[PDB]
Amino acid sequence: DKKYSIGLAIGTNSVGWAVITDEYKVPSKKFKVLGNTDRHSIKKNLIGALLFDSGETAEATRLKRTARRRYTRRKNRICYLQEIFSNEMAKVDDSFFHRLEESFLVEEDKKHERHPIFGNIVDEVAYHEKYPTIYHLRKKLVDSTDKADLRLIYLALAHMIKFRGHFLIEGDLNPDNSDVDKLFIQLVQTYNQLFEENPINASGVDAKAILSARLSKSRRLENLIAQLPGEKKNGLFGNLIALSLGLTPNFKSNFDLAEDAKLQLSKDTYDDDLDNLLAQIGDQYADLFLAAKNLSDAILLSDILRVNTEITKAPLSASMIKRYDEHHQDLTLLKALVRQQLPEKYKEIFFDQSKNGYAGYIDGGASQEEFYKFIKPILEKMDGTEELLVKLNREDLLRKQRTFDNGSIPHQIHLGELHAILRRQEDFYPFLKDNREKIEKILTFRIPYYVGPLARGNSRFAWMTRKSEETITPWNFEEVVDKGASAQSFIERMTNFDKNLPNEKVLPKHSLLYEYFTVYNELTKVKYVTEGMAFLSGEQKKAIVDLLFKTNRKVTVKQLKEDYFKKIECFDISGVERFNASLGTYHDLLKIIKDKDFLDNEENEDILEDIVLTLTLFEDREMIEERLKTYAHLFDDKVMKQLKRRRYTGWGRLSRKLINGIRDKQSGKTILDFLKSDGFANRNFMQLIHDDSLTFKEDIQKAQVSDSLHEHIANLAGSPAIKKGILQTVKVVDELVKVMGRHKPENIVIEMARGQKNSRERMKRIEEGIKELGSQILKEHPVENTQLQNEKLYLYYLQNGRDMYVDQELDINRLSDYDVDAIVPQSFLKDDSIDNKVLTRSDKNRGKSDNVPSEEVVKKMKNYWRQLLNAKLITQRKFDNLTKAERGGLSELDKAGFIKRQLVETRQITKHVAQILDSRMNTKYDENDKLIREVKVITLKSKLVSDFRKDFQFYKVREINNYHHAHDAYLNAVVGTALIKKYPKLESEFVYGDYIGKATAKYFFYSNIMNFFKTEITLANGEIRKRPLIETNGETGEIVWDKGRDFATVRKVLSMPQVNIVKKTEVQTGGFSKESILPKRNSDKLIARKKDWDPKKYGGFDSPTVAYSVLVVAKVEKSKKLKSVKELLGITIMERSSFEKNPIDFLEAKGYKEVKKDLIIKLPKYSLFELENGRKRMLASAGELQKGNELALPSKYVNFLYLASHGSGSGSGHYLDEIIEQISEFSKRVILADANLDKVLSAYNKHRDKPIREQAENIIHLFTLTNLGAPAAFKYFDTTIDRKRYTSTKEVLDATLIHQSITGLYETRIDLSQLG
RNA sequence: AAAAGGGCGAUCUAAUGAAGUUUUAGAGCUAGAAAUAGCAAGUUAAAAUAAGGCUAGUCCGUUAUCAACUUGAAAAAGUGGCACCGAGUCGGUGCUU
DNA sequence: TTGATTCTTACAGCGGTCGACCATTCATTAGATCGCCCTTT
DNA sequence: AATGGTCGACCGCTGTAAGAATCAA
Repeated sequence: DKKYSIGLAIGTNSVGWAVITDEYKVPSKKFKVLGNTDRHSIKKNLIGALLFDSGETAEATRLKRTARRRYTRRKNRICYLQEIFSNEMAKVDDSFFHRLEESFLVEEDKKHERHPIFGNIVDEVAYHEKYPTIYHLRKKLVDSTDKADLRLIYLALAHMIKFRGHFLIEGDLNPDNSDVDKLFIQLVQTYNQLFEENPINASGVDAKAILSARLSKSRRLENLIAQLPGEKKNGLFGNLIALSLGLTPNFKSNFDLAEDAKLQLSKDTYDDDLDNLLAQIGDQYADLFLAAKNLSDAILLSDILRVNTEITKAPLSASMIKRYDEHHQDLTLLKALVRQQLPEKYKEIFFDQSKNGYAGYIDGGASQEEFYKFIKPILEKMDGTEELLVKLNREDLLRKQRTFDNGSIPHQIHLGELHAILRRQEDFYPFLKDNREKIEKILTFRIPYYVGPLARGNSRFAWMTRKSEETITPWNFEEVVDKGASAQSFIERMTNFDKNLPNEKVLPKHSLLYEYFTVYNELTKVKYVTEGMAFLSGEQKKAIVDLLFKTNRKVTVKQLKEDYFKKIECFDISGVERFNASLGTYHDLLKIIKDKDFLDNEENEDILEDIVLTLTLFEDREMIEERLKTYAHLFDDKVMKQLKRRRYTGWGRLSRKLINGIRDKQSGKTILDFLKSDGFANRNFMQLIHDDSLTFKEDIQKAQVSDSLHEHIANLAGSPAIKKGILQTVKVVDELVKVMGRHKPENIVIEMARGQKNSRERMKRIEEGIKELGSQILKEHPVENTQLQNEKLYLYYLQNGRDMYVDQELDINRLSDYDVDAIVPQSFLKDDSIDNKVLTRSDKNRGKSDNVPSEEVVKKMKNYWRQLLNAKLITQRKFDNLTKAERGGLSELDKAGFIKRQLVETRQITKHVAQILDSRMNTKYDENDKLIREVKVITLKSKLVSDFRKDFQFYKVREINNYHHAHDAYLNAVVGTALIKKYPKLESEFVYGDYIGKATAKYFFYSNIMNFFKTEITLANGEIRKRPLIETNGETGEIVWDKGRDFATVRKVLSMPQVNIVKKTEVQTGGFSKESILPKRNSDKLIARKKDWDPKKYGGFDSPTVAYSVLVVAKVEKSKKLKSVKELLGITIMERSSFEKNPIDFLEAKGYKEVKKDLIIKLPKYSLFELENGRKRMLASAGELQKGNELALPSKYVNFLYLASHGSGSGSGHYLDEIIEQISEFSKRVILADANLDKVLSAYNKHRDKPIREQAENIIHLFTLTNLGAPAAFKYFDTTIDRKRYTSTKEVLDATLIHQSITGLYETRIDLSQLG
């Protein structure tokens, strides 16, 4: 028995745990070791860290589900088309679909003829010669009227249905609107027709290039408006161009309107909104919008269809045929130019599949960018290729028909081509003329997002309510699926429930009841003190609501005191400084319906609540129209349209029963009525909730009947990695309490922690910002990926190559002389993100180190900052922090706040994990039903321990080992315990419990909190070493800190060579193998793609994921003699379920015999094996091992490396040699690799002339060979050394397998040598 | 003090588009016994896209969870003595069952 | 002497380490939750 | 990106069977 505390450091991949006593010492105990070896007890130091792989998210699984459902629904649409064409195709070919389905099978396995389309070689070659691509057949079936073969018609319709197109456009993209210049001219003409006085016209503009550019839509709008001098952005023509581009302009100032008239062509309500505009402006303007609409139809198709739609009714097919013909002609010309000028490279461009070129781009499957980059120098070093470079610069040299650009193809063009083919070929076939709507619906149908999967109770993701338990088809969807109820289930499935009434839903934030509740709760507290004479009469509040809250939207206090406190009651008040509780939806519905008596009717309030809930639920217009038809008879048709135009979003916090349905028995009144009137004492909502006399609190506690630990962890808001770390943390705490014999700690001080993907995201952001900024910086200075990791160059390309503190330009390759400056002082806020860093020539450009850059900088750079913000190059937070100088800058309050943020946590995830720890530890209540808090759950911040290390020479290098996690946990425990002992008045900011305005006081208090740990003070007179050696607590005889003994204990603890580093063994869960489908080969490693497909004939997968390995000792045959061998086999995820419940069967199926079913051992990943000489290996897979030994470098060398990497140490030179010797000894002891060690030694002896700083910085990197885990690569002065992978597991078969507990204190060893 | 409005971030769900890959179809010509050499043409299409599963749906199948043993049916639970000297991954020495 | 036997001993087959090479992507739409940093009212 | 599957080349091990004795009868 003792009084101990626990220290925890929570991370996304690690959980450090440590145990301290009242003397800040770490106890050591002997633990029993089970198994077969003679070791029955091992001593350990009760401090360590649990390592674990990061927890991944469900985003990948969701993507897989969506892809699988998309594929299956496409296959089902094809099957619907086949079911339609079956009976008619039987009269033409009985084996047509049979040959189409068997196209994948080889002729050896093909039951019918090879050619699927027809069944003969002659007509097959004839069709492929006459129609080379399928777009030829598309255009032939669209344009020509001759009766074609039913097989070709089915092929065209199937290619249209299989790849329909994006449903991002609502309505009908009219193909007749194809040219941008003609439609822009028509828009200018109809604009001039409207106003003859000031006709805005410009013939020198070219809309086809300005409006159809690759820039941002707003940038194209700006470029077009800049070309016309008479027009402006706020003008009506600017809004017309915005509508043509789809920027959702507003026509308030253009038509002298008093309301907002926002029109968006992509939205569904547009027409209605348009009509509303046509109800306020003259109808003669309507044609203008029509023209604008036409422009919006031609500005998109300009990229989709490149041919005149009047030439043929298949514009996309014609564009594809033009692609094919241009490809053919350019390929012929290129072959001629190669055979005429440089034939020596012909075999390299038209015959090699490995290298790039026409043979690698077609047959080798190379990229189009690689193709262009490979041909660019060849076209530059030629004569008759000066014109082909014009097409290669626009990425249109040798274009295929199925490229990525085809993503921009909407389903409307394919629907039009299908309708054309159907109308042409229906005059010959009866079923085609009779079943046109069927195929049109097959290609048009799209399951709504608010319906989900079409399941009958076998899908945990589905929510659709069926009107009839029948098979759902694209034709009877609206009759089998209740779309309204499905959408309501979709929305209510994801909304929150009332925190006080868990079995009740929450009304929307725009509910009239919620607004009444807020107004009444806000109005209950009012001074209203006249001369001489807070009563808050219920009738008076009702009169105020009827006269002010129901007449004006925002009730301001100056108008309040003059309307009721002066006019109603004659007088000549300080409750609330506006009220922040307006009846906004009340006035909205009033302006919509123009009937105050209907709103003030108590009987009609239920209908109003249902209307508001319906407006909040659905977003689609058809849903709200179907759900508002029940109230159609109540209002006028115009009022009905205006109410269907209104749309609300957002949800409140309280249920409907908590606002008005609840009523105390003894009080005999509802809670809303209590807020309206409560006698002389007008109580509040919180007063009504937490009152010992109110029956409310008891019923609220009774309604909360209920769960598990994992369920509570999953409900927490945060990344899954943090939640996994938290779960491992509570497991570690449970096991630690178990080690202490079910004794609870006195304190638990817990502290949490705050790439090609990042490079790609940075490249995307820079490209988008420069495109919307219209700068040529990406063209002048070519930027490549993975180079933006450098902060200087990243900030250069983010600031368009110019300073943000002055108007000068920045020079490439001079960035080392330029400096990065923090927008807020690093002394105040310790933020090193891009939202706080600015690349400038000199720091003196900033106004002062005290505060934000002065307003003299803002008044000059605000325009540039706004241009950067509008280009999405800087966050709005950075704009605010830069321009804060105009708003007074930083005062003394926000400085104290920034200083306190660095010490106090104020993080909700930390609060929740502290609540979890407190609810798990403190579970006893006393006589007065008060919680007995035995364990203080202290929440500490990383900055505190980091400053402690930096101030007291307790440096730690992360690259050395994993001990730093345990050490940080120990330091957190020590610092938290000492802080609570020194300053108990601060327990409200650390210990989890119920617990200019002296701004400089708080600023200075939170600045030197830890100065009582120091051993000296620096007064203006000098360095006075008169610091109390025994720091104690005021009015408490307890000693808090001892400078003579406690530091020694901390140094000894950090110098301990035994730390419990444990790697969590986990079964690999995920995909079956690599997703790539490799071609066929003569190897058993190819996994079959289908049960009826052969890998050597069709290819398949290559690298399966090994999980749940099995050590087995059995006899195998090899004159077919049986030899008894022991080996571990790697089960794959695909065959994991089959291996379960069938050990002997699955093992004999692979070739094993006489398998000892009782000796089969299950081994996950990272399983620990001690071999010899203290070497430990972790089973990485079936045939790979990982370093499992931790190097314990002495703290002297750690501090030396830290001080020499920074340079201020000037430490001993031979320390480098001593560290090299220790690394070499550790390597020779546990690292089986010796060639890498010899290479390291040679490189070190070669680079001895380098300074001590660089030598230490590279010795830090050298520790990779001695780190725990998978071997990796490392560089020592540009001398990279490859990893040495342990490609065998034969030694592990006789090793000592160690099953370690969560903390590693309870071990079980098994000698595997006694199994063969 | 509070609301509101933005702006970034962590997640979760549903509906879609385009590519990618694989097998097959798209007859390759000439010379030559052959090995192979010389030419021509190449852009497209079908089918699959986790093996598959029963619960038979136009459903589900890559998230979370996992040291050992003993139970339970799963979840989950239970199972391992304490001080003192030291410290290279923990070793001893005392007590106590 | 002669087949069999008994080593026996040098030559082809086996199943271990170095050294690369590779690893399914882009893009929309519609919602719902929590969490933090700001300004504005 | 990471770290494990996979193929190619190499390569020491190894066990194996074809001489080389080696008895015995």
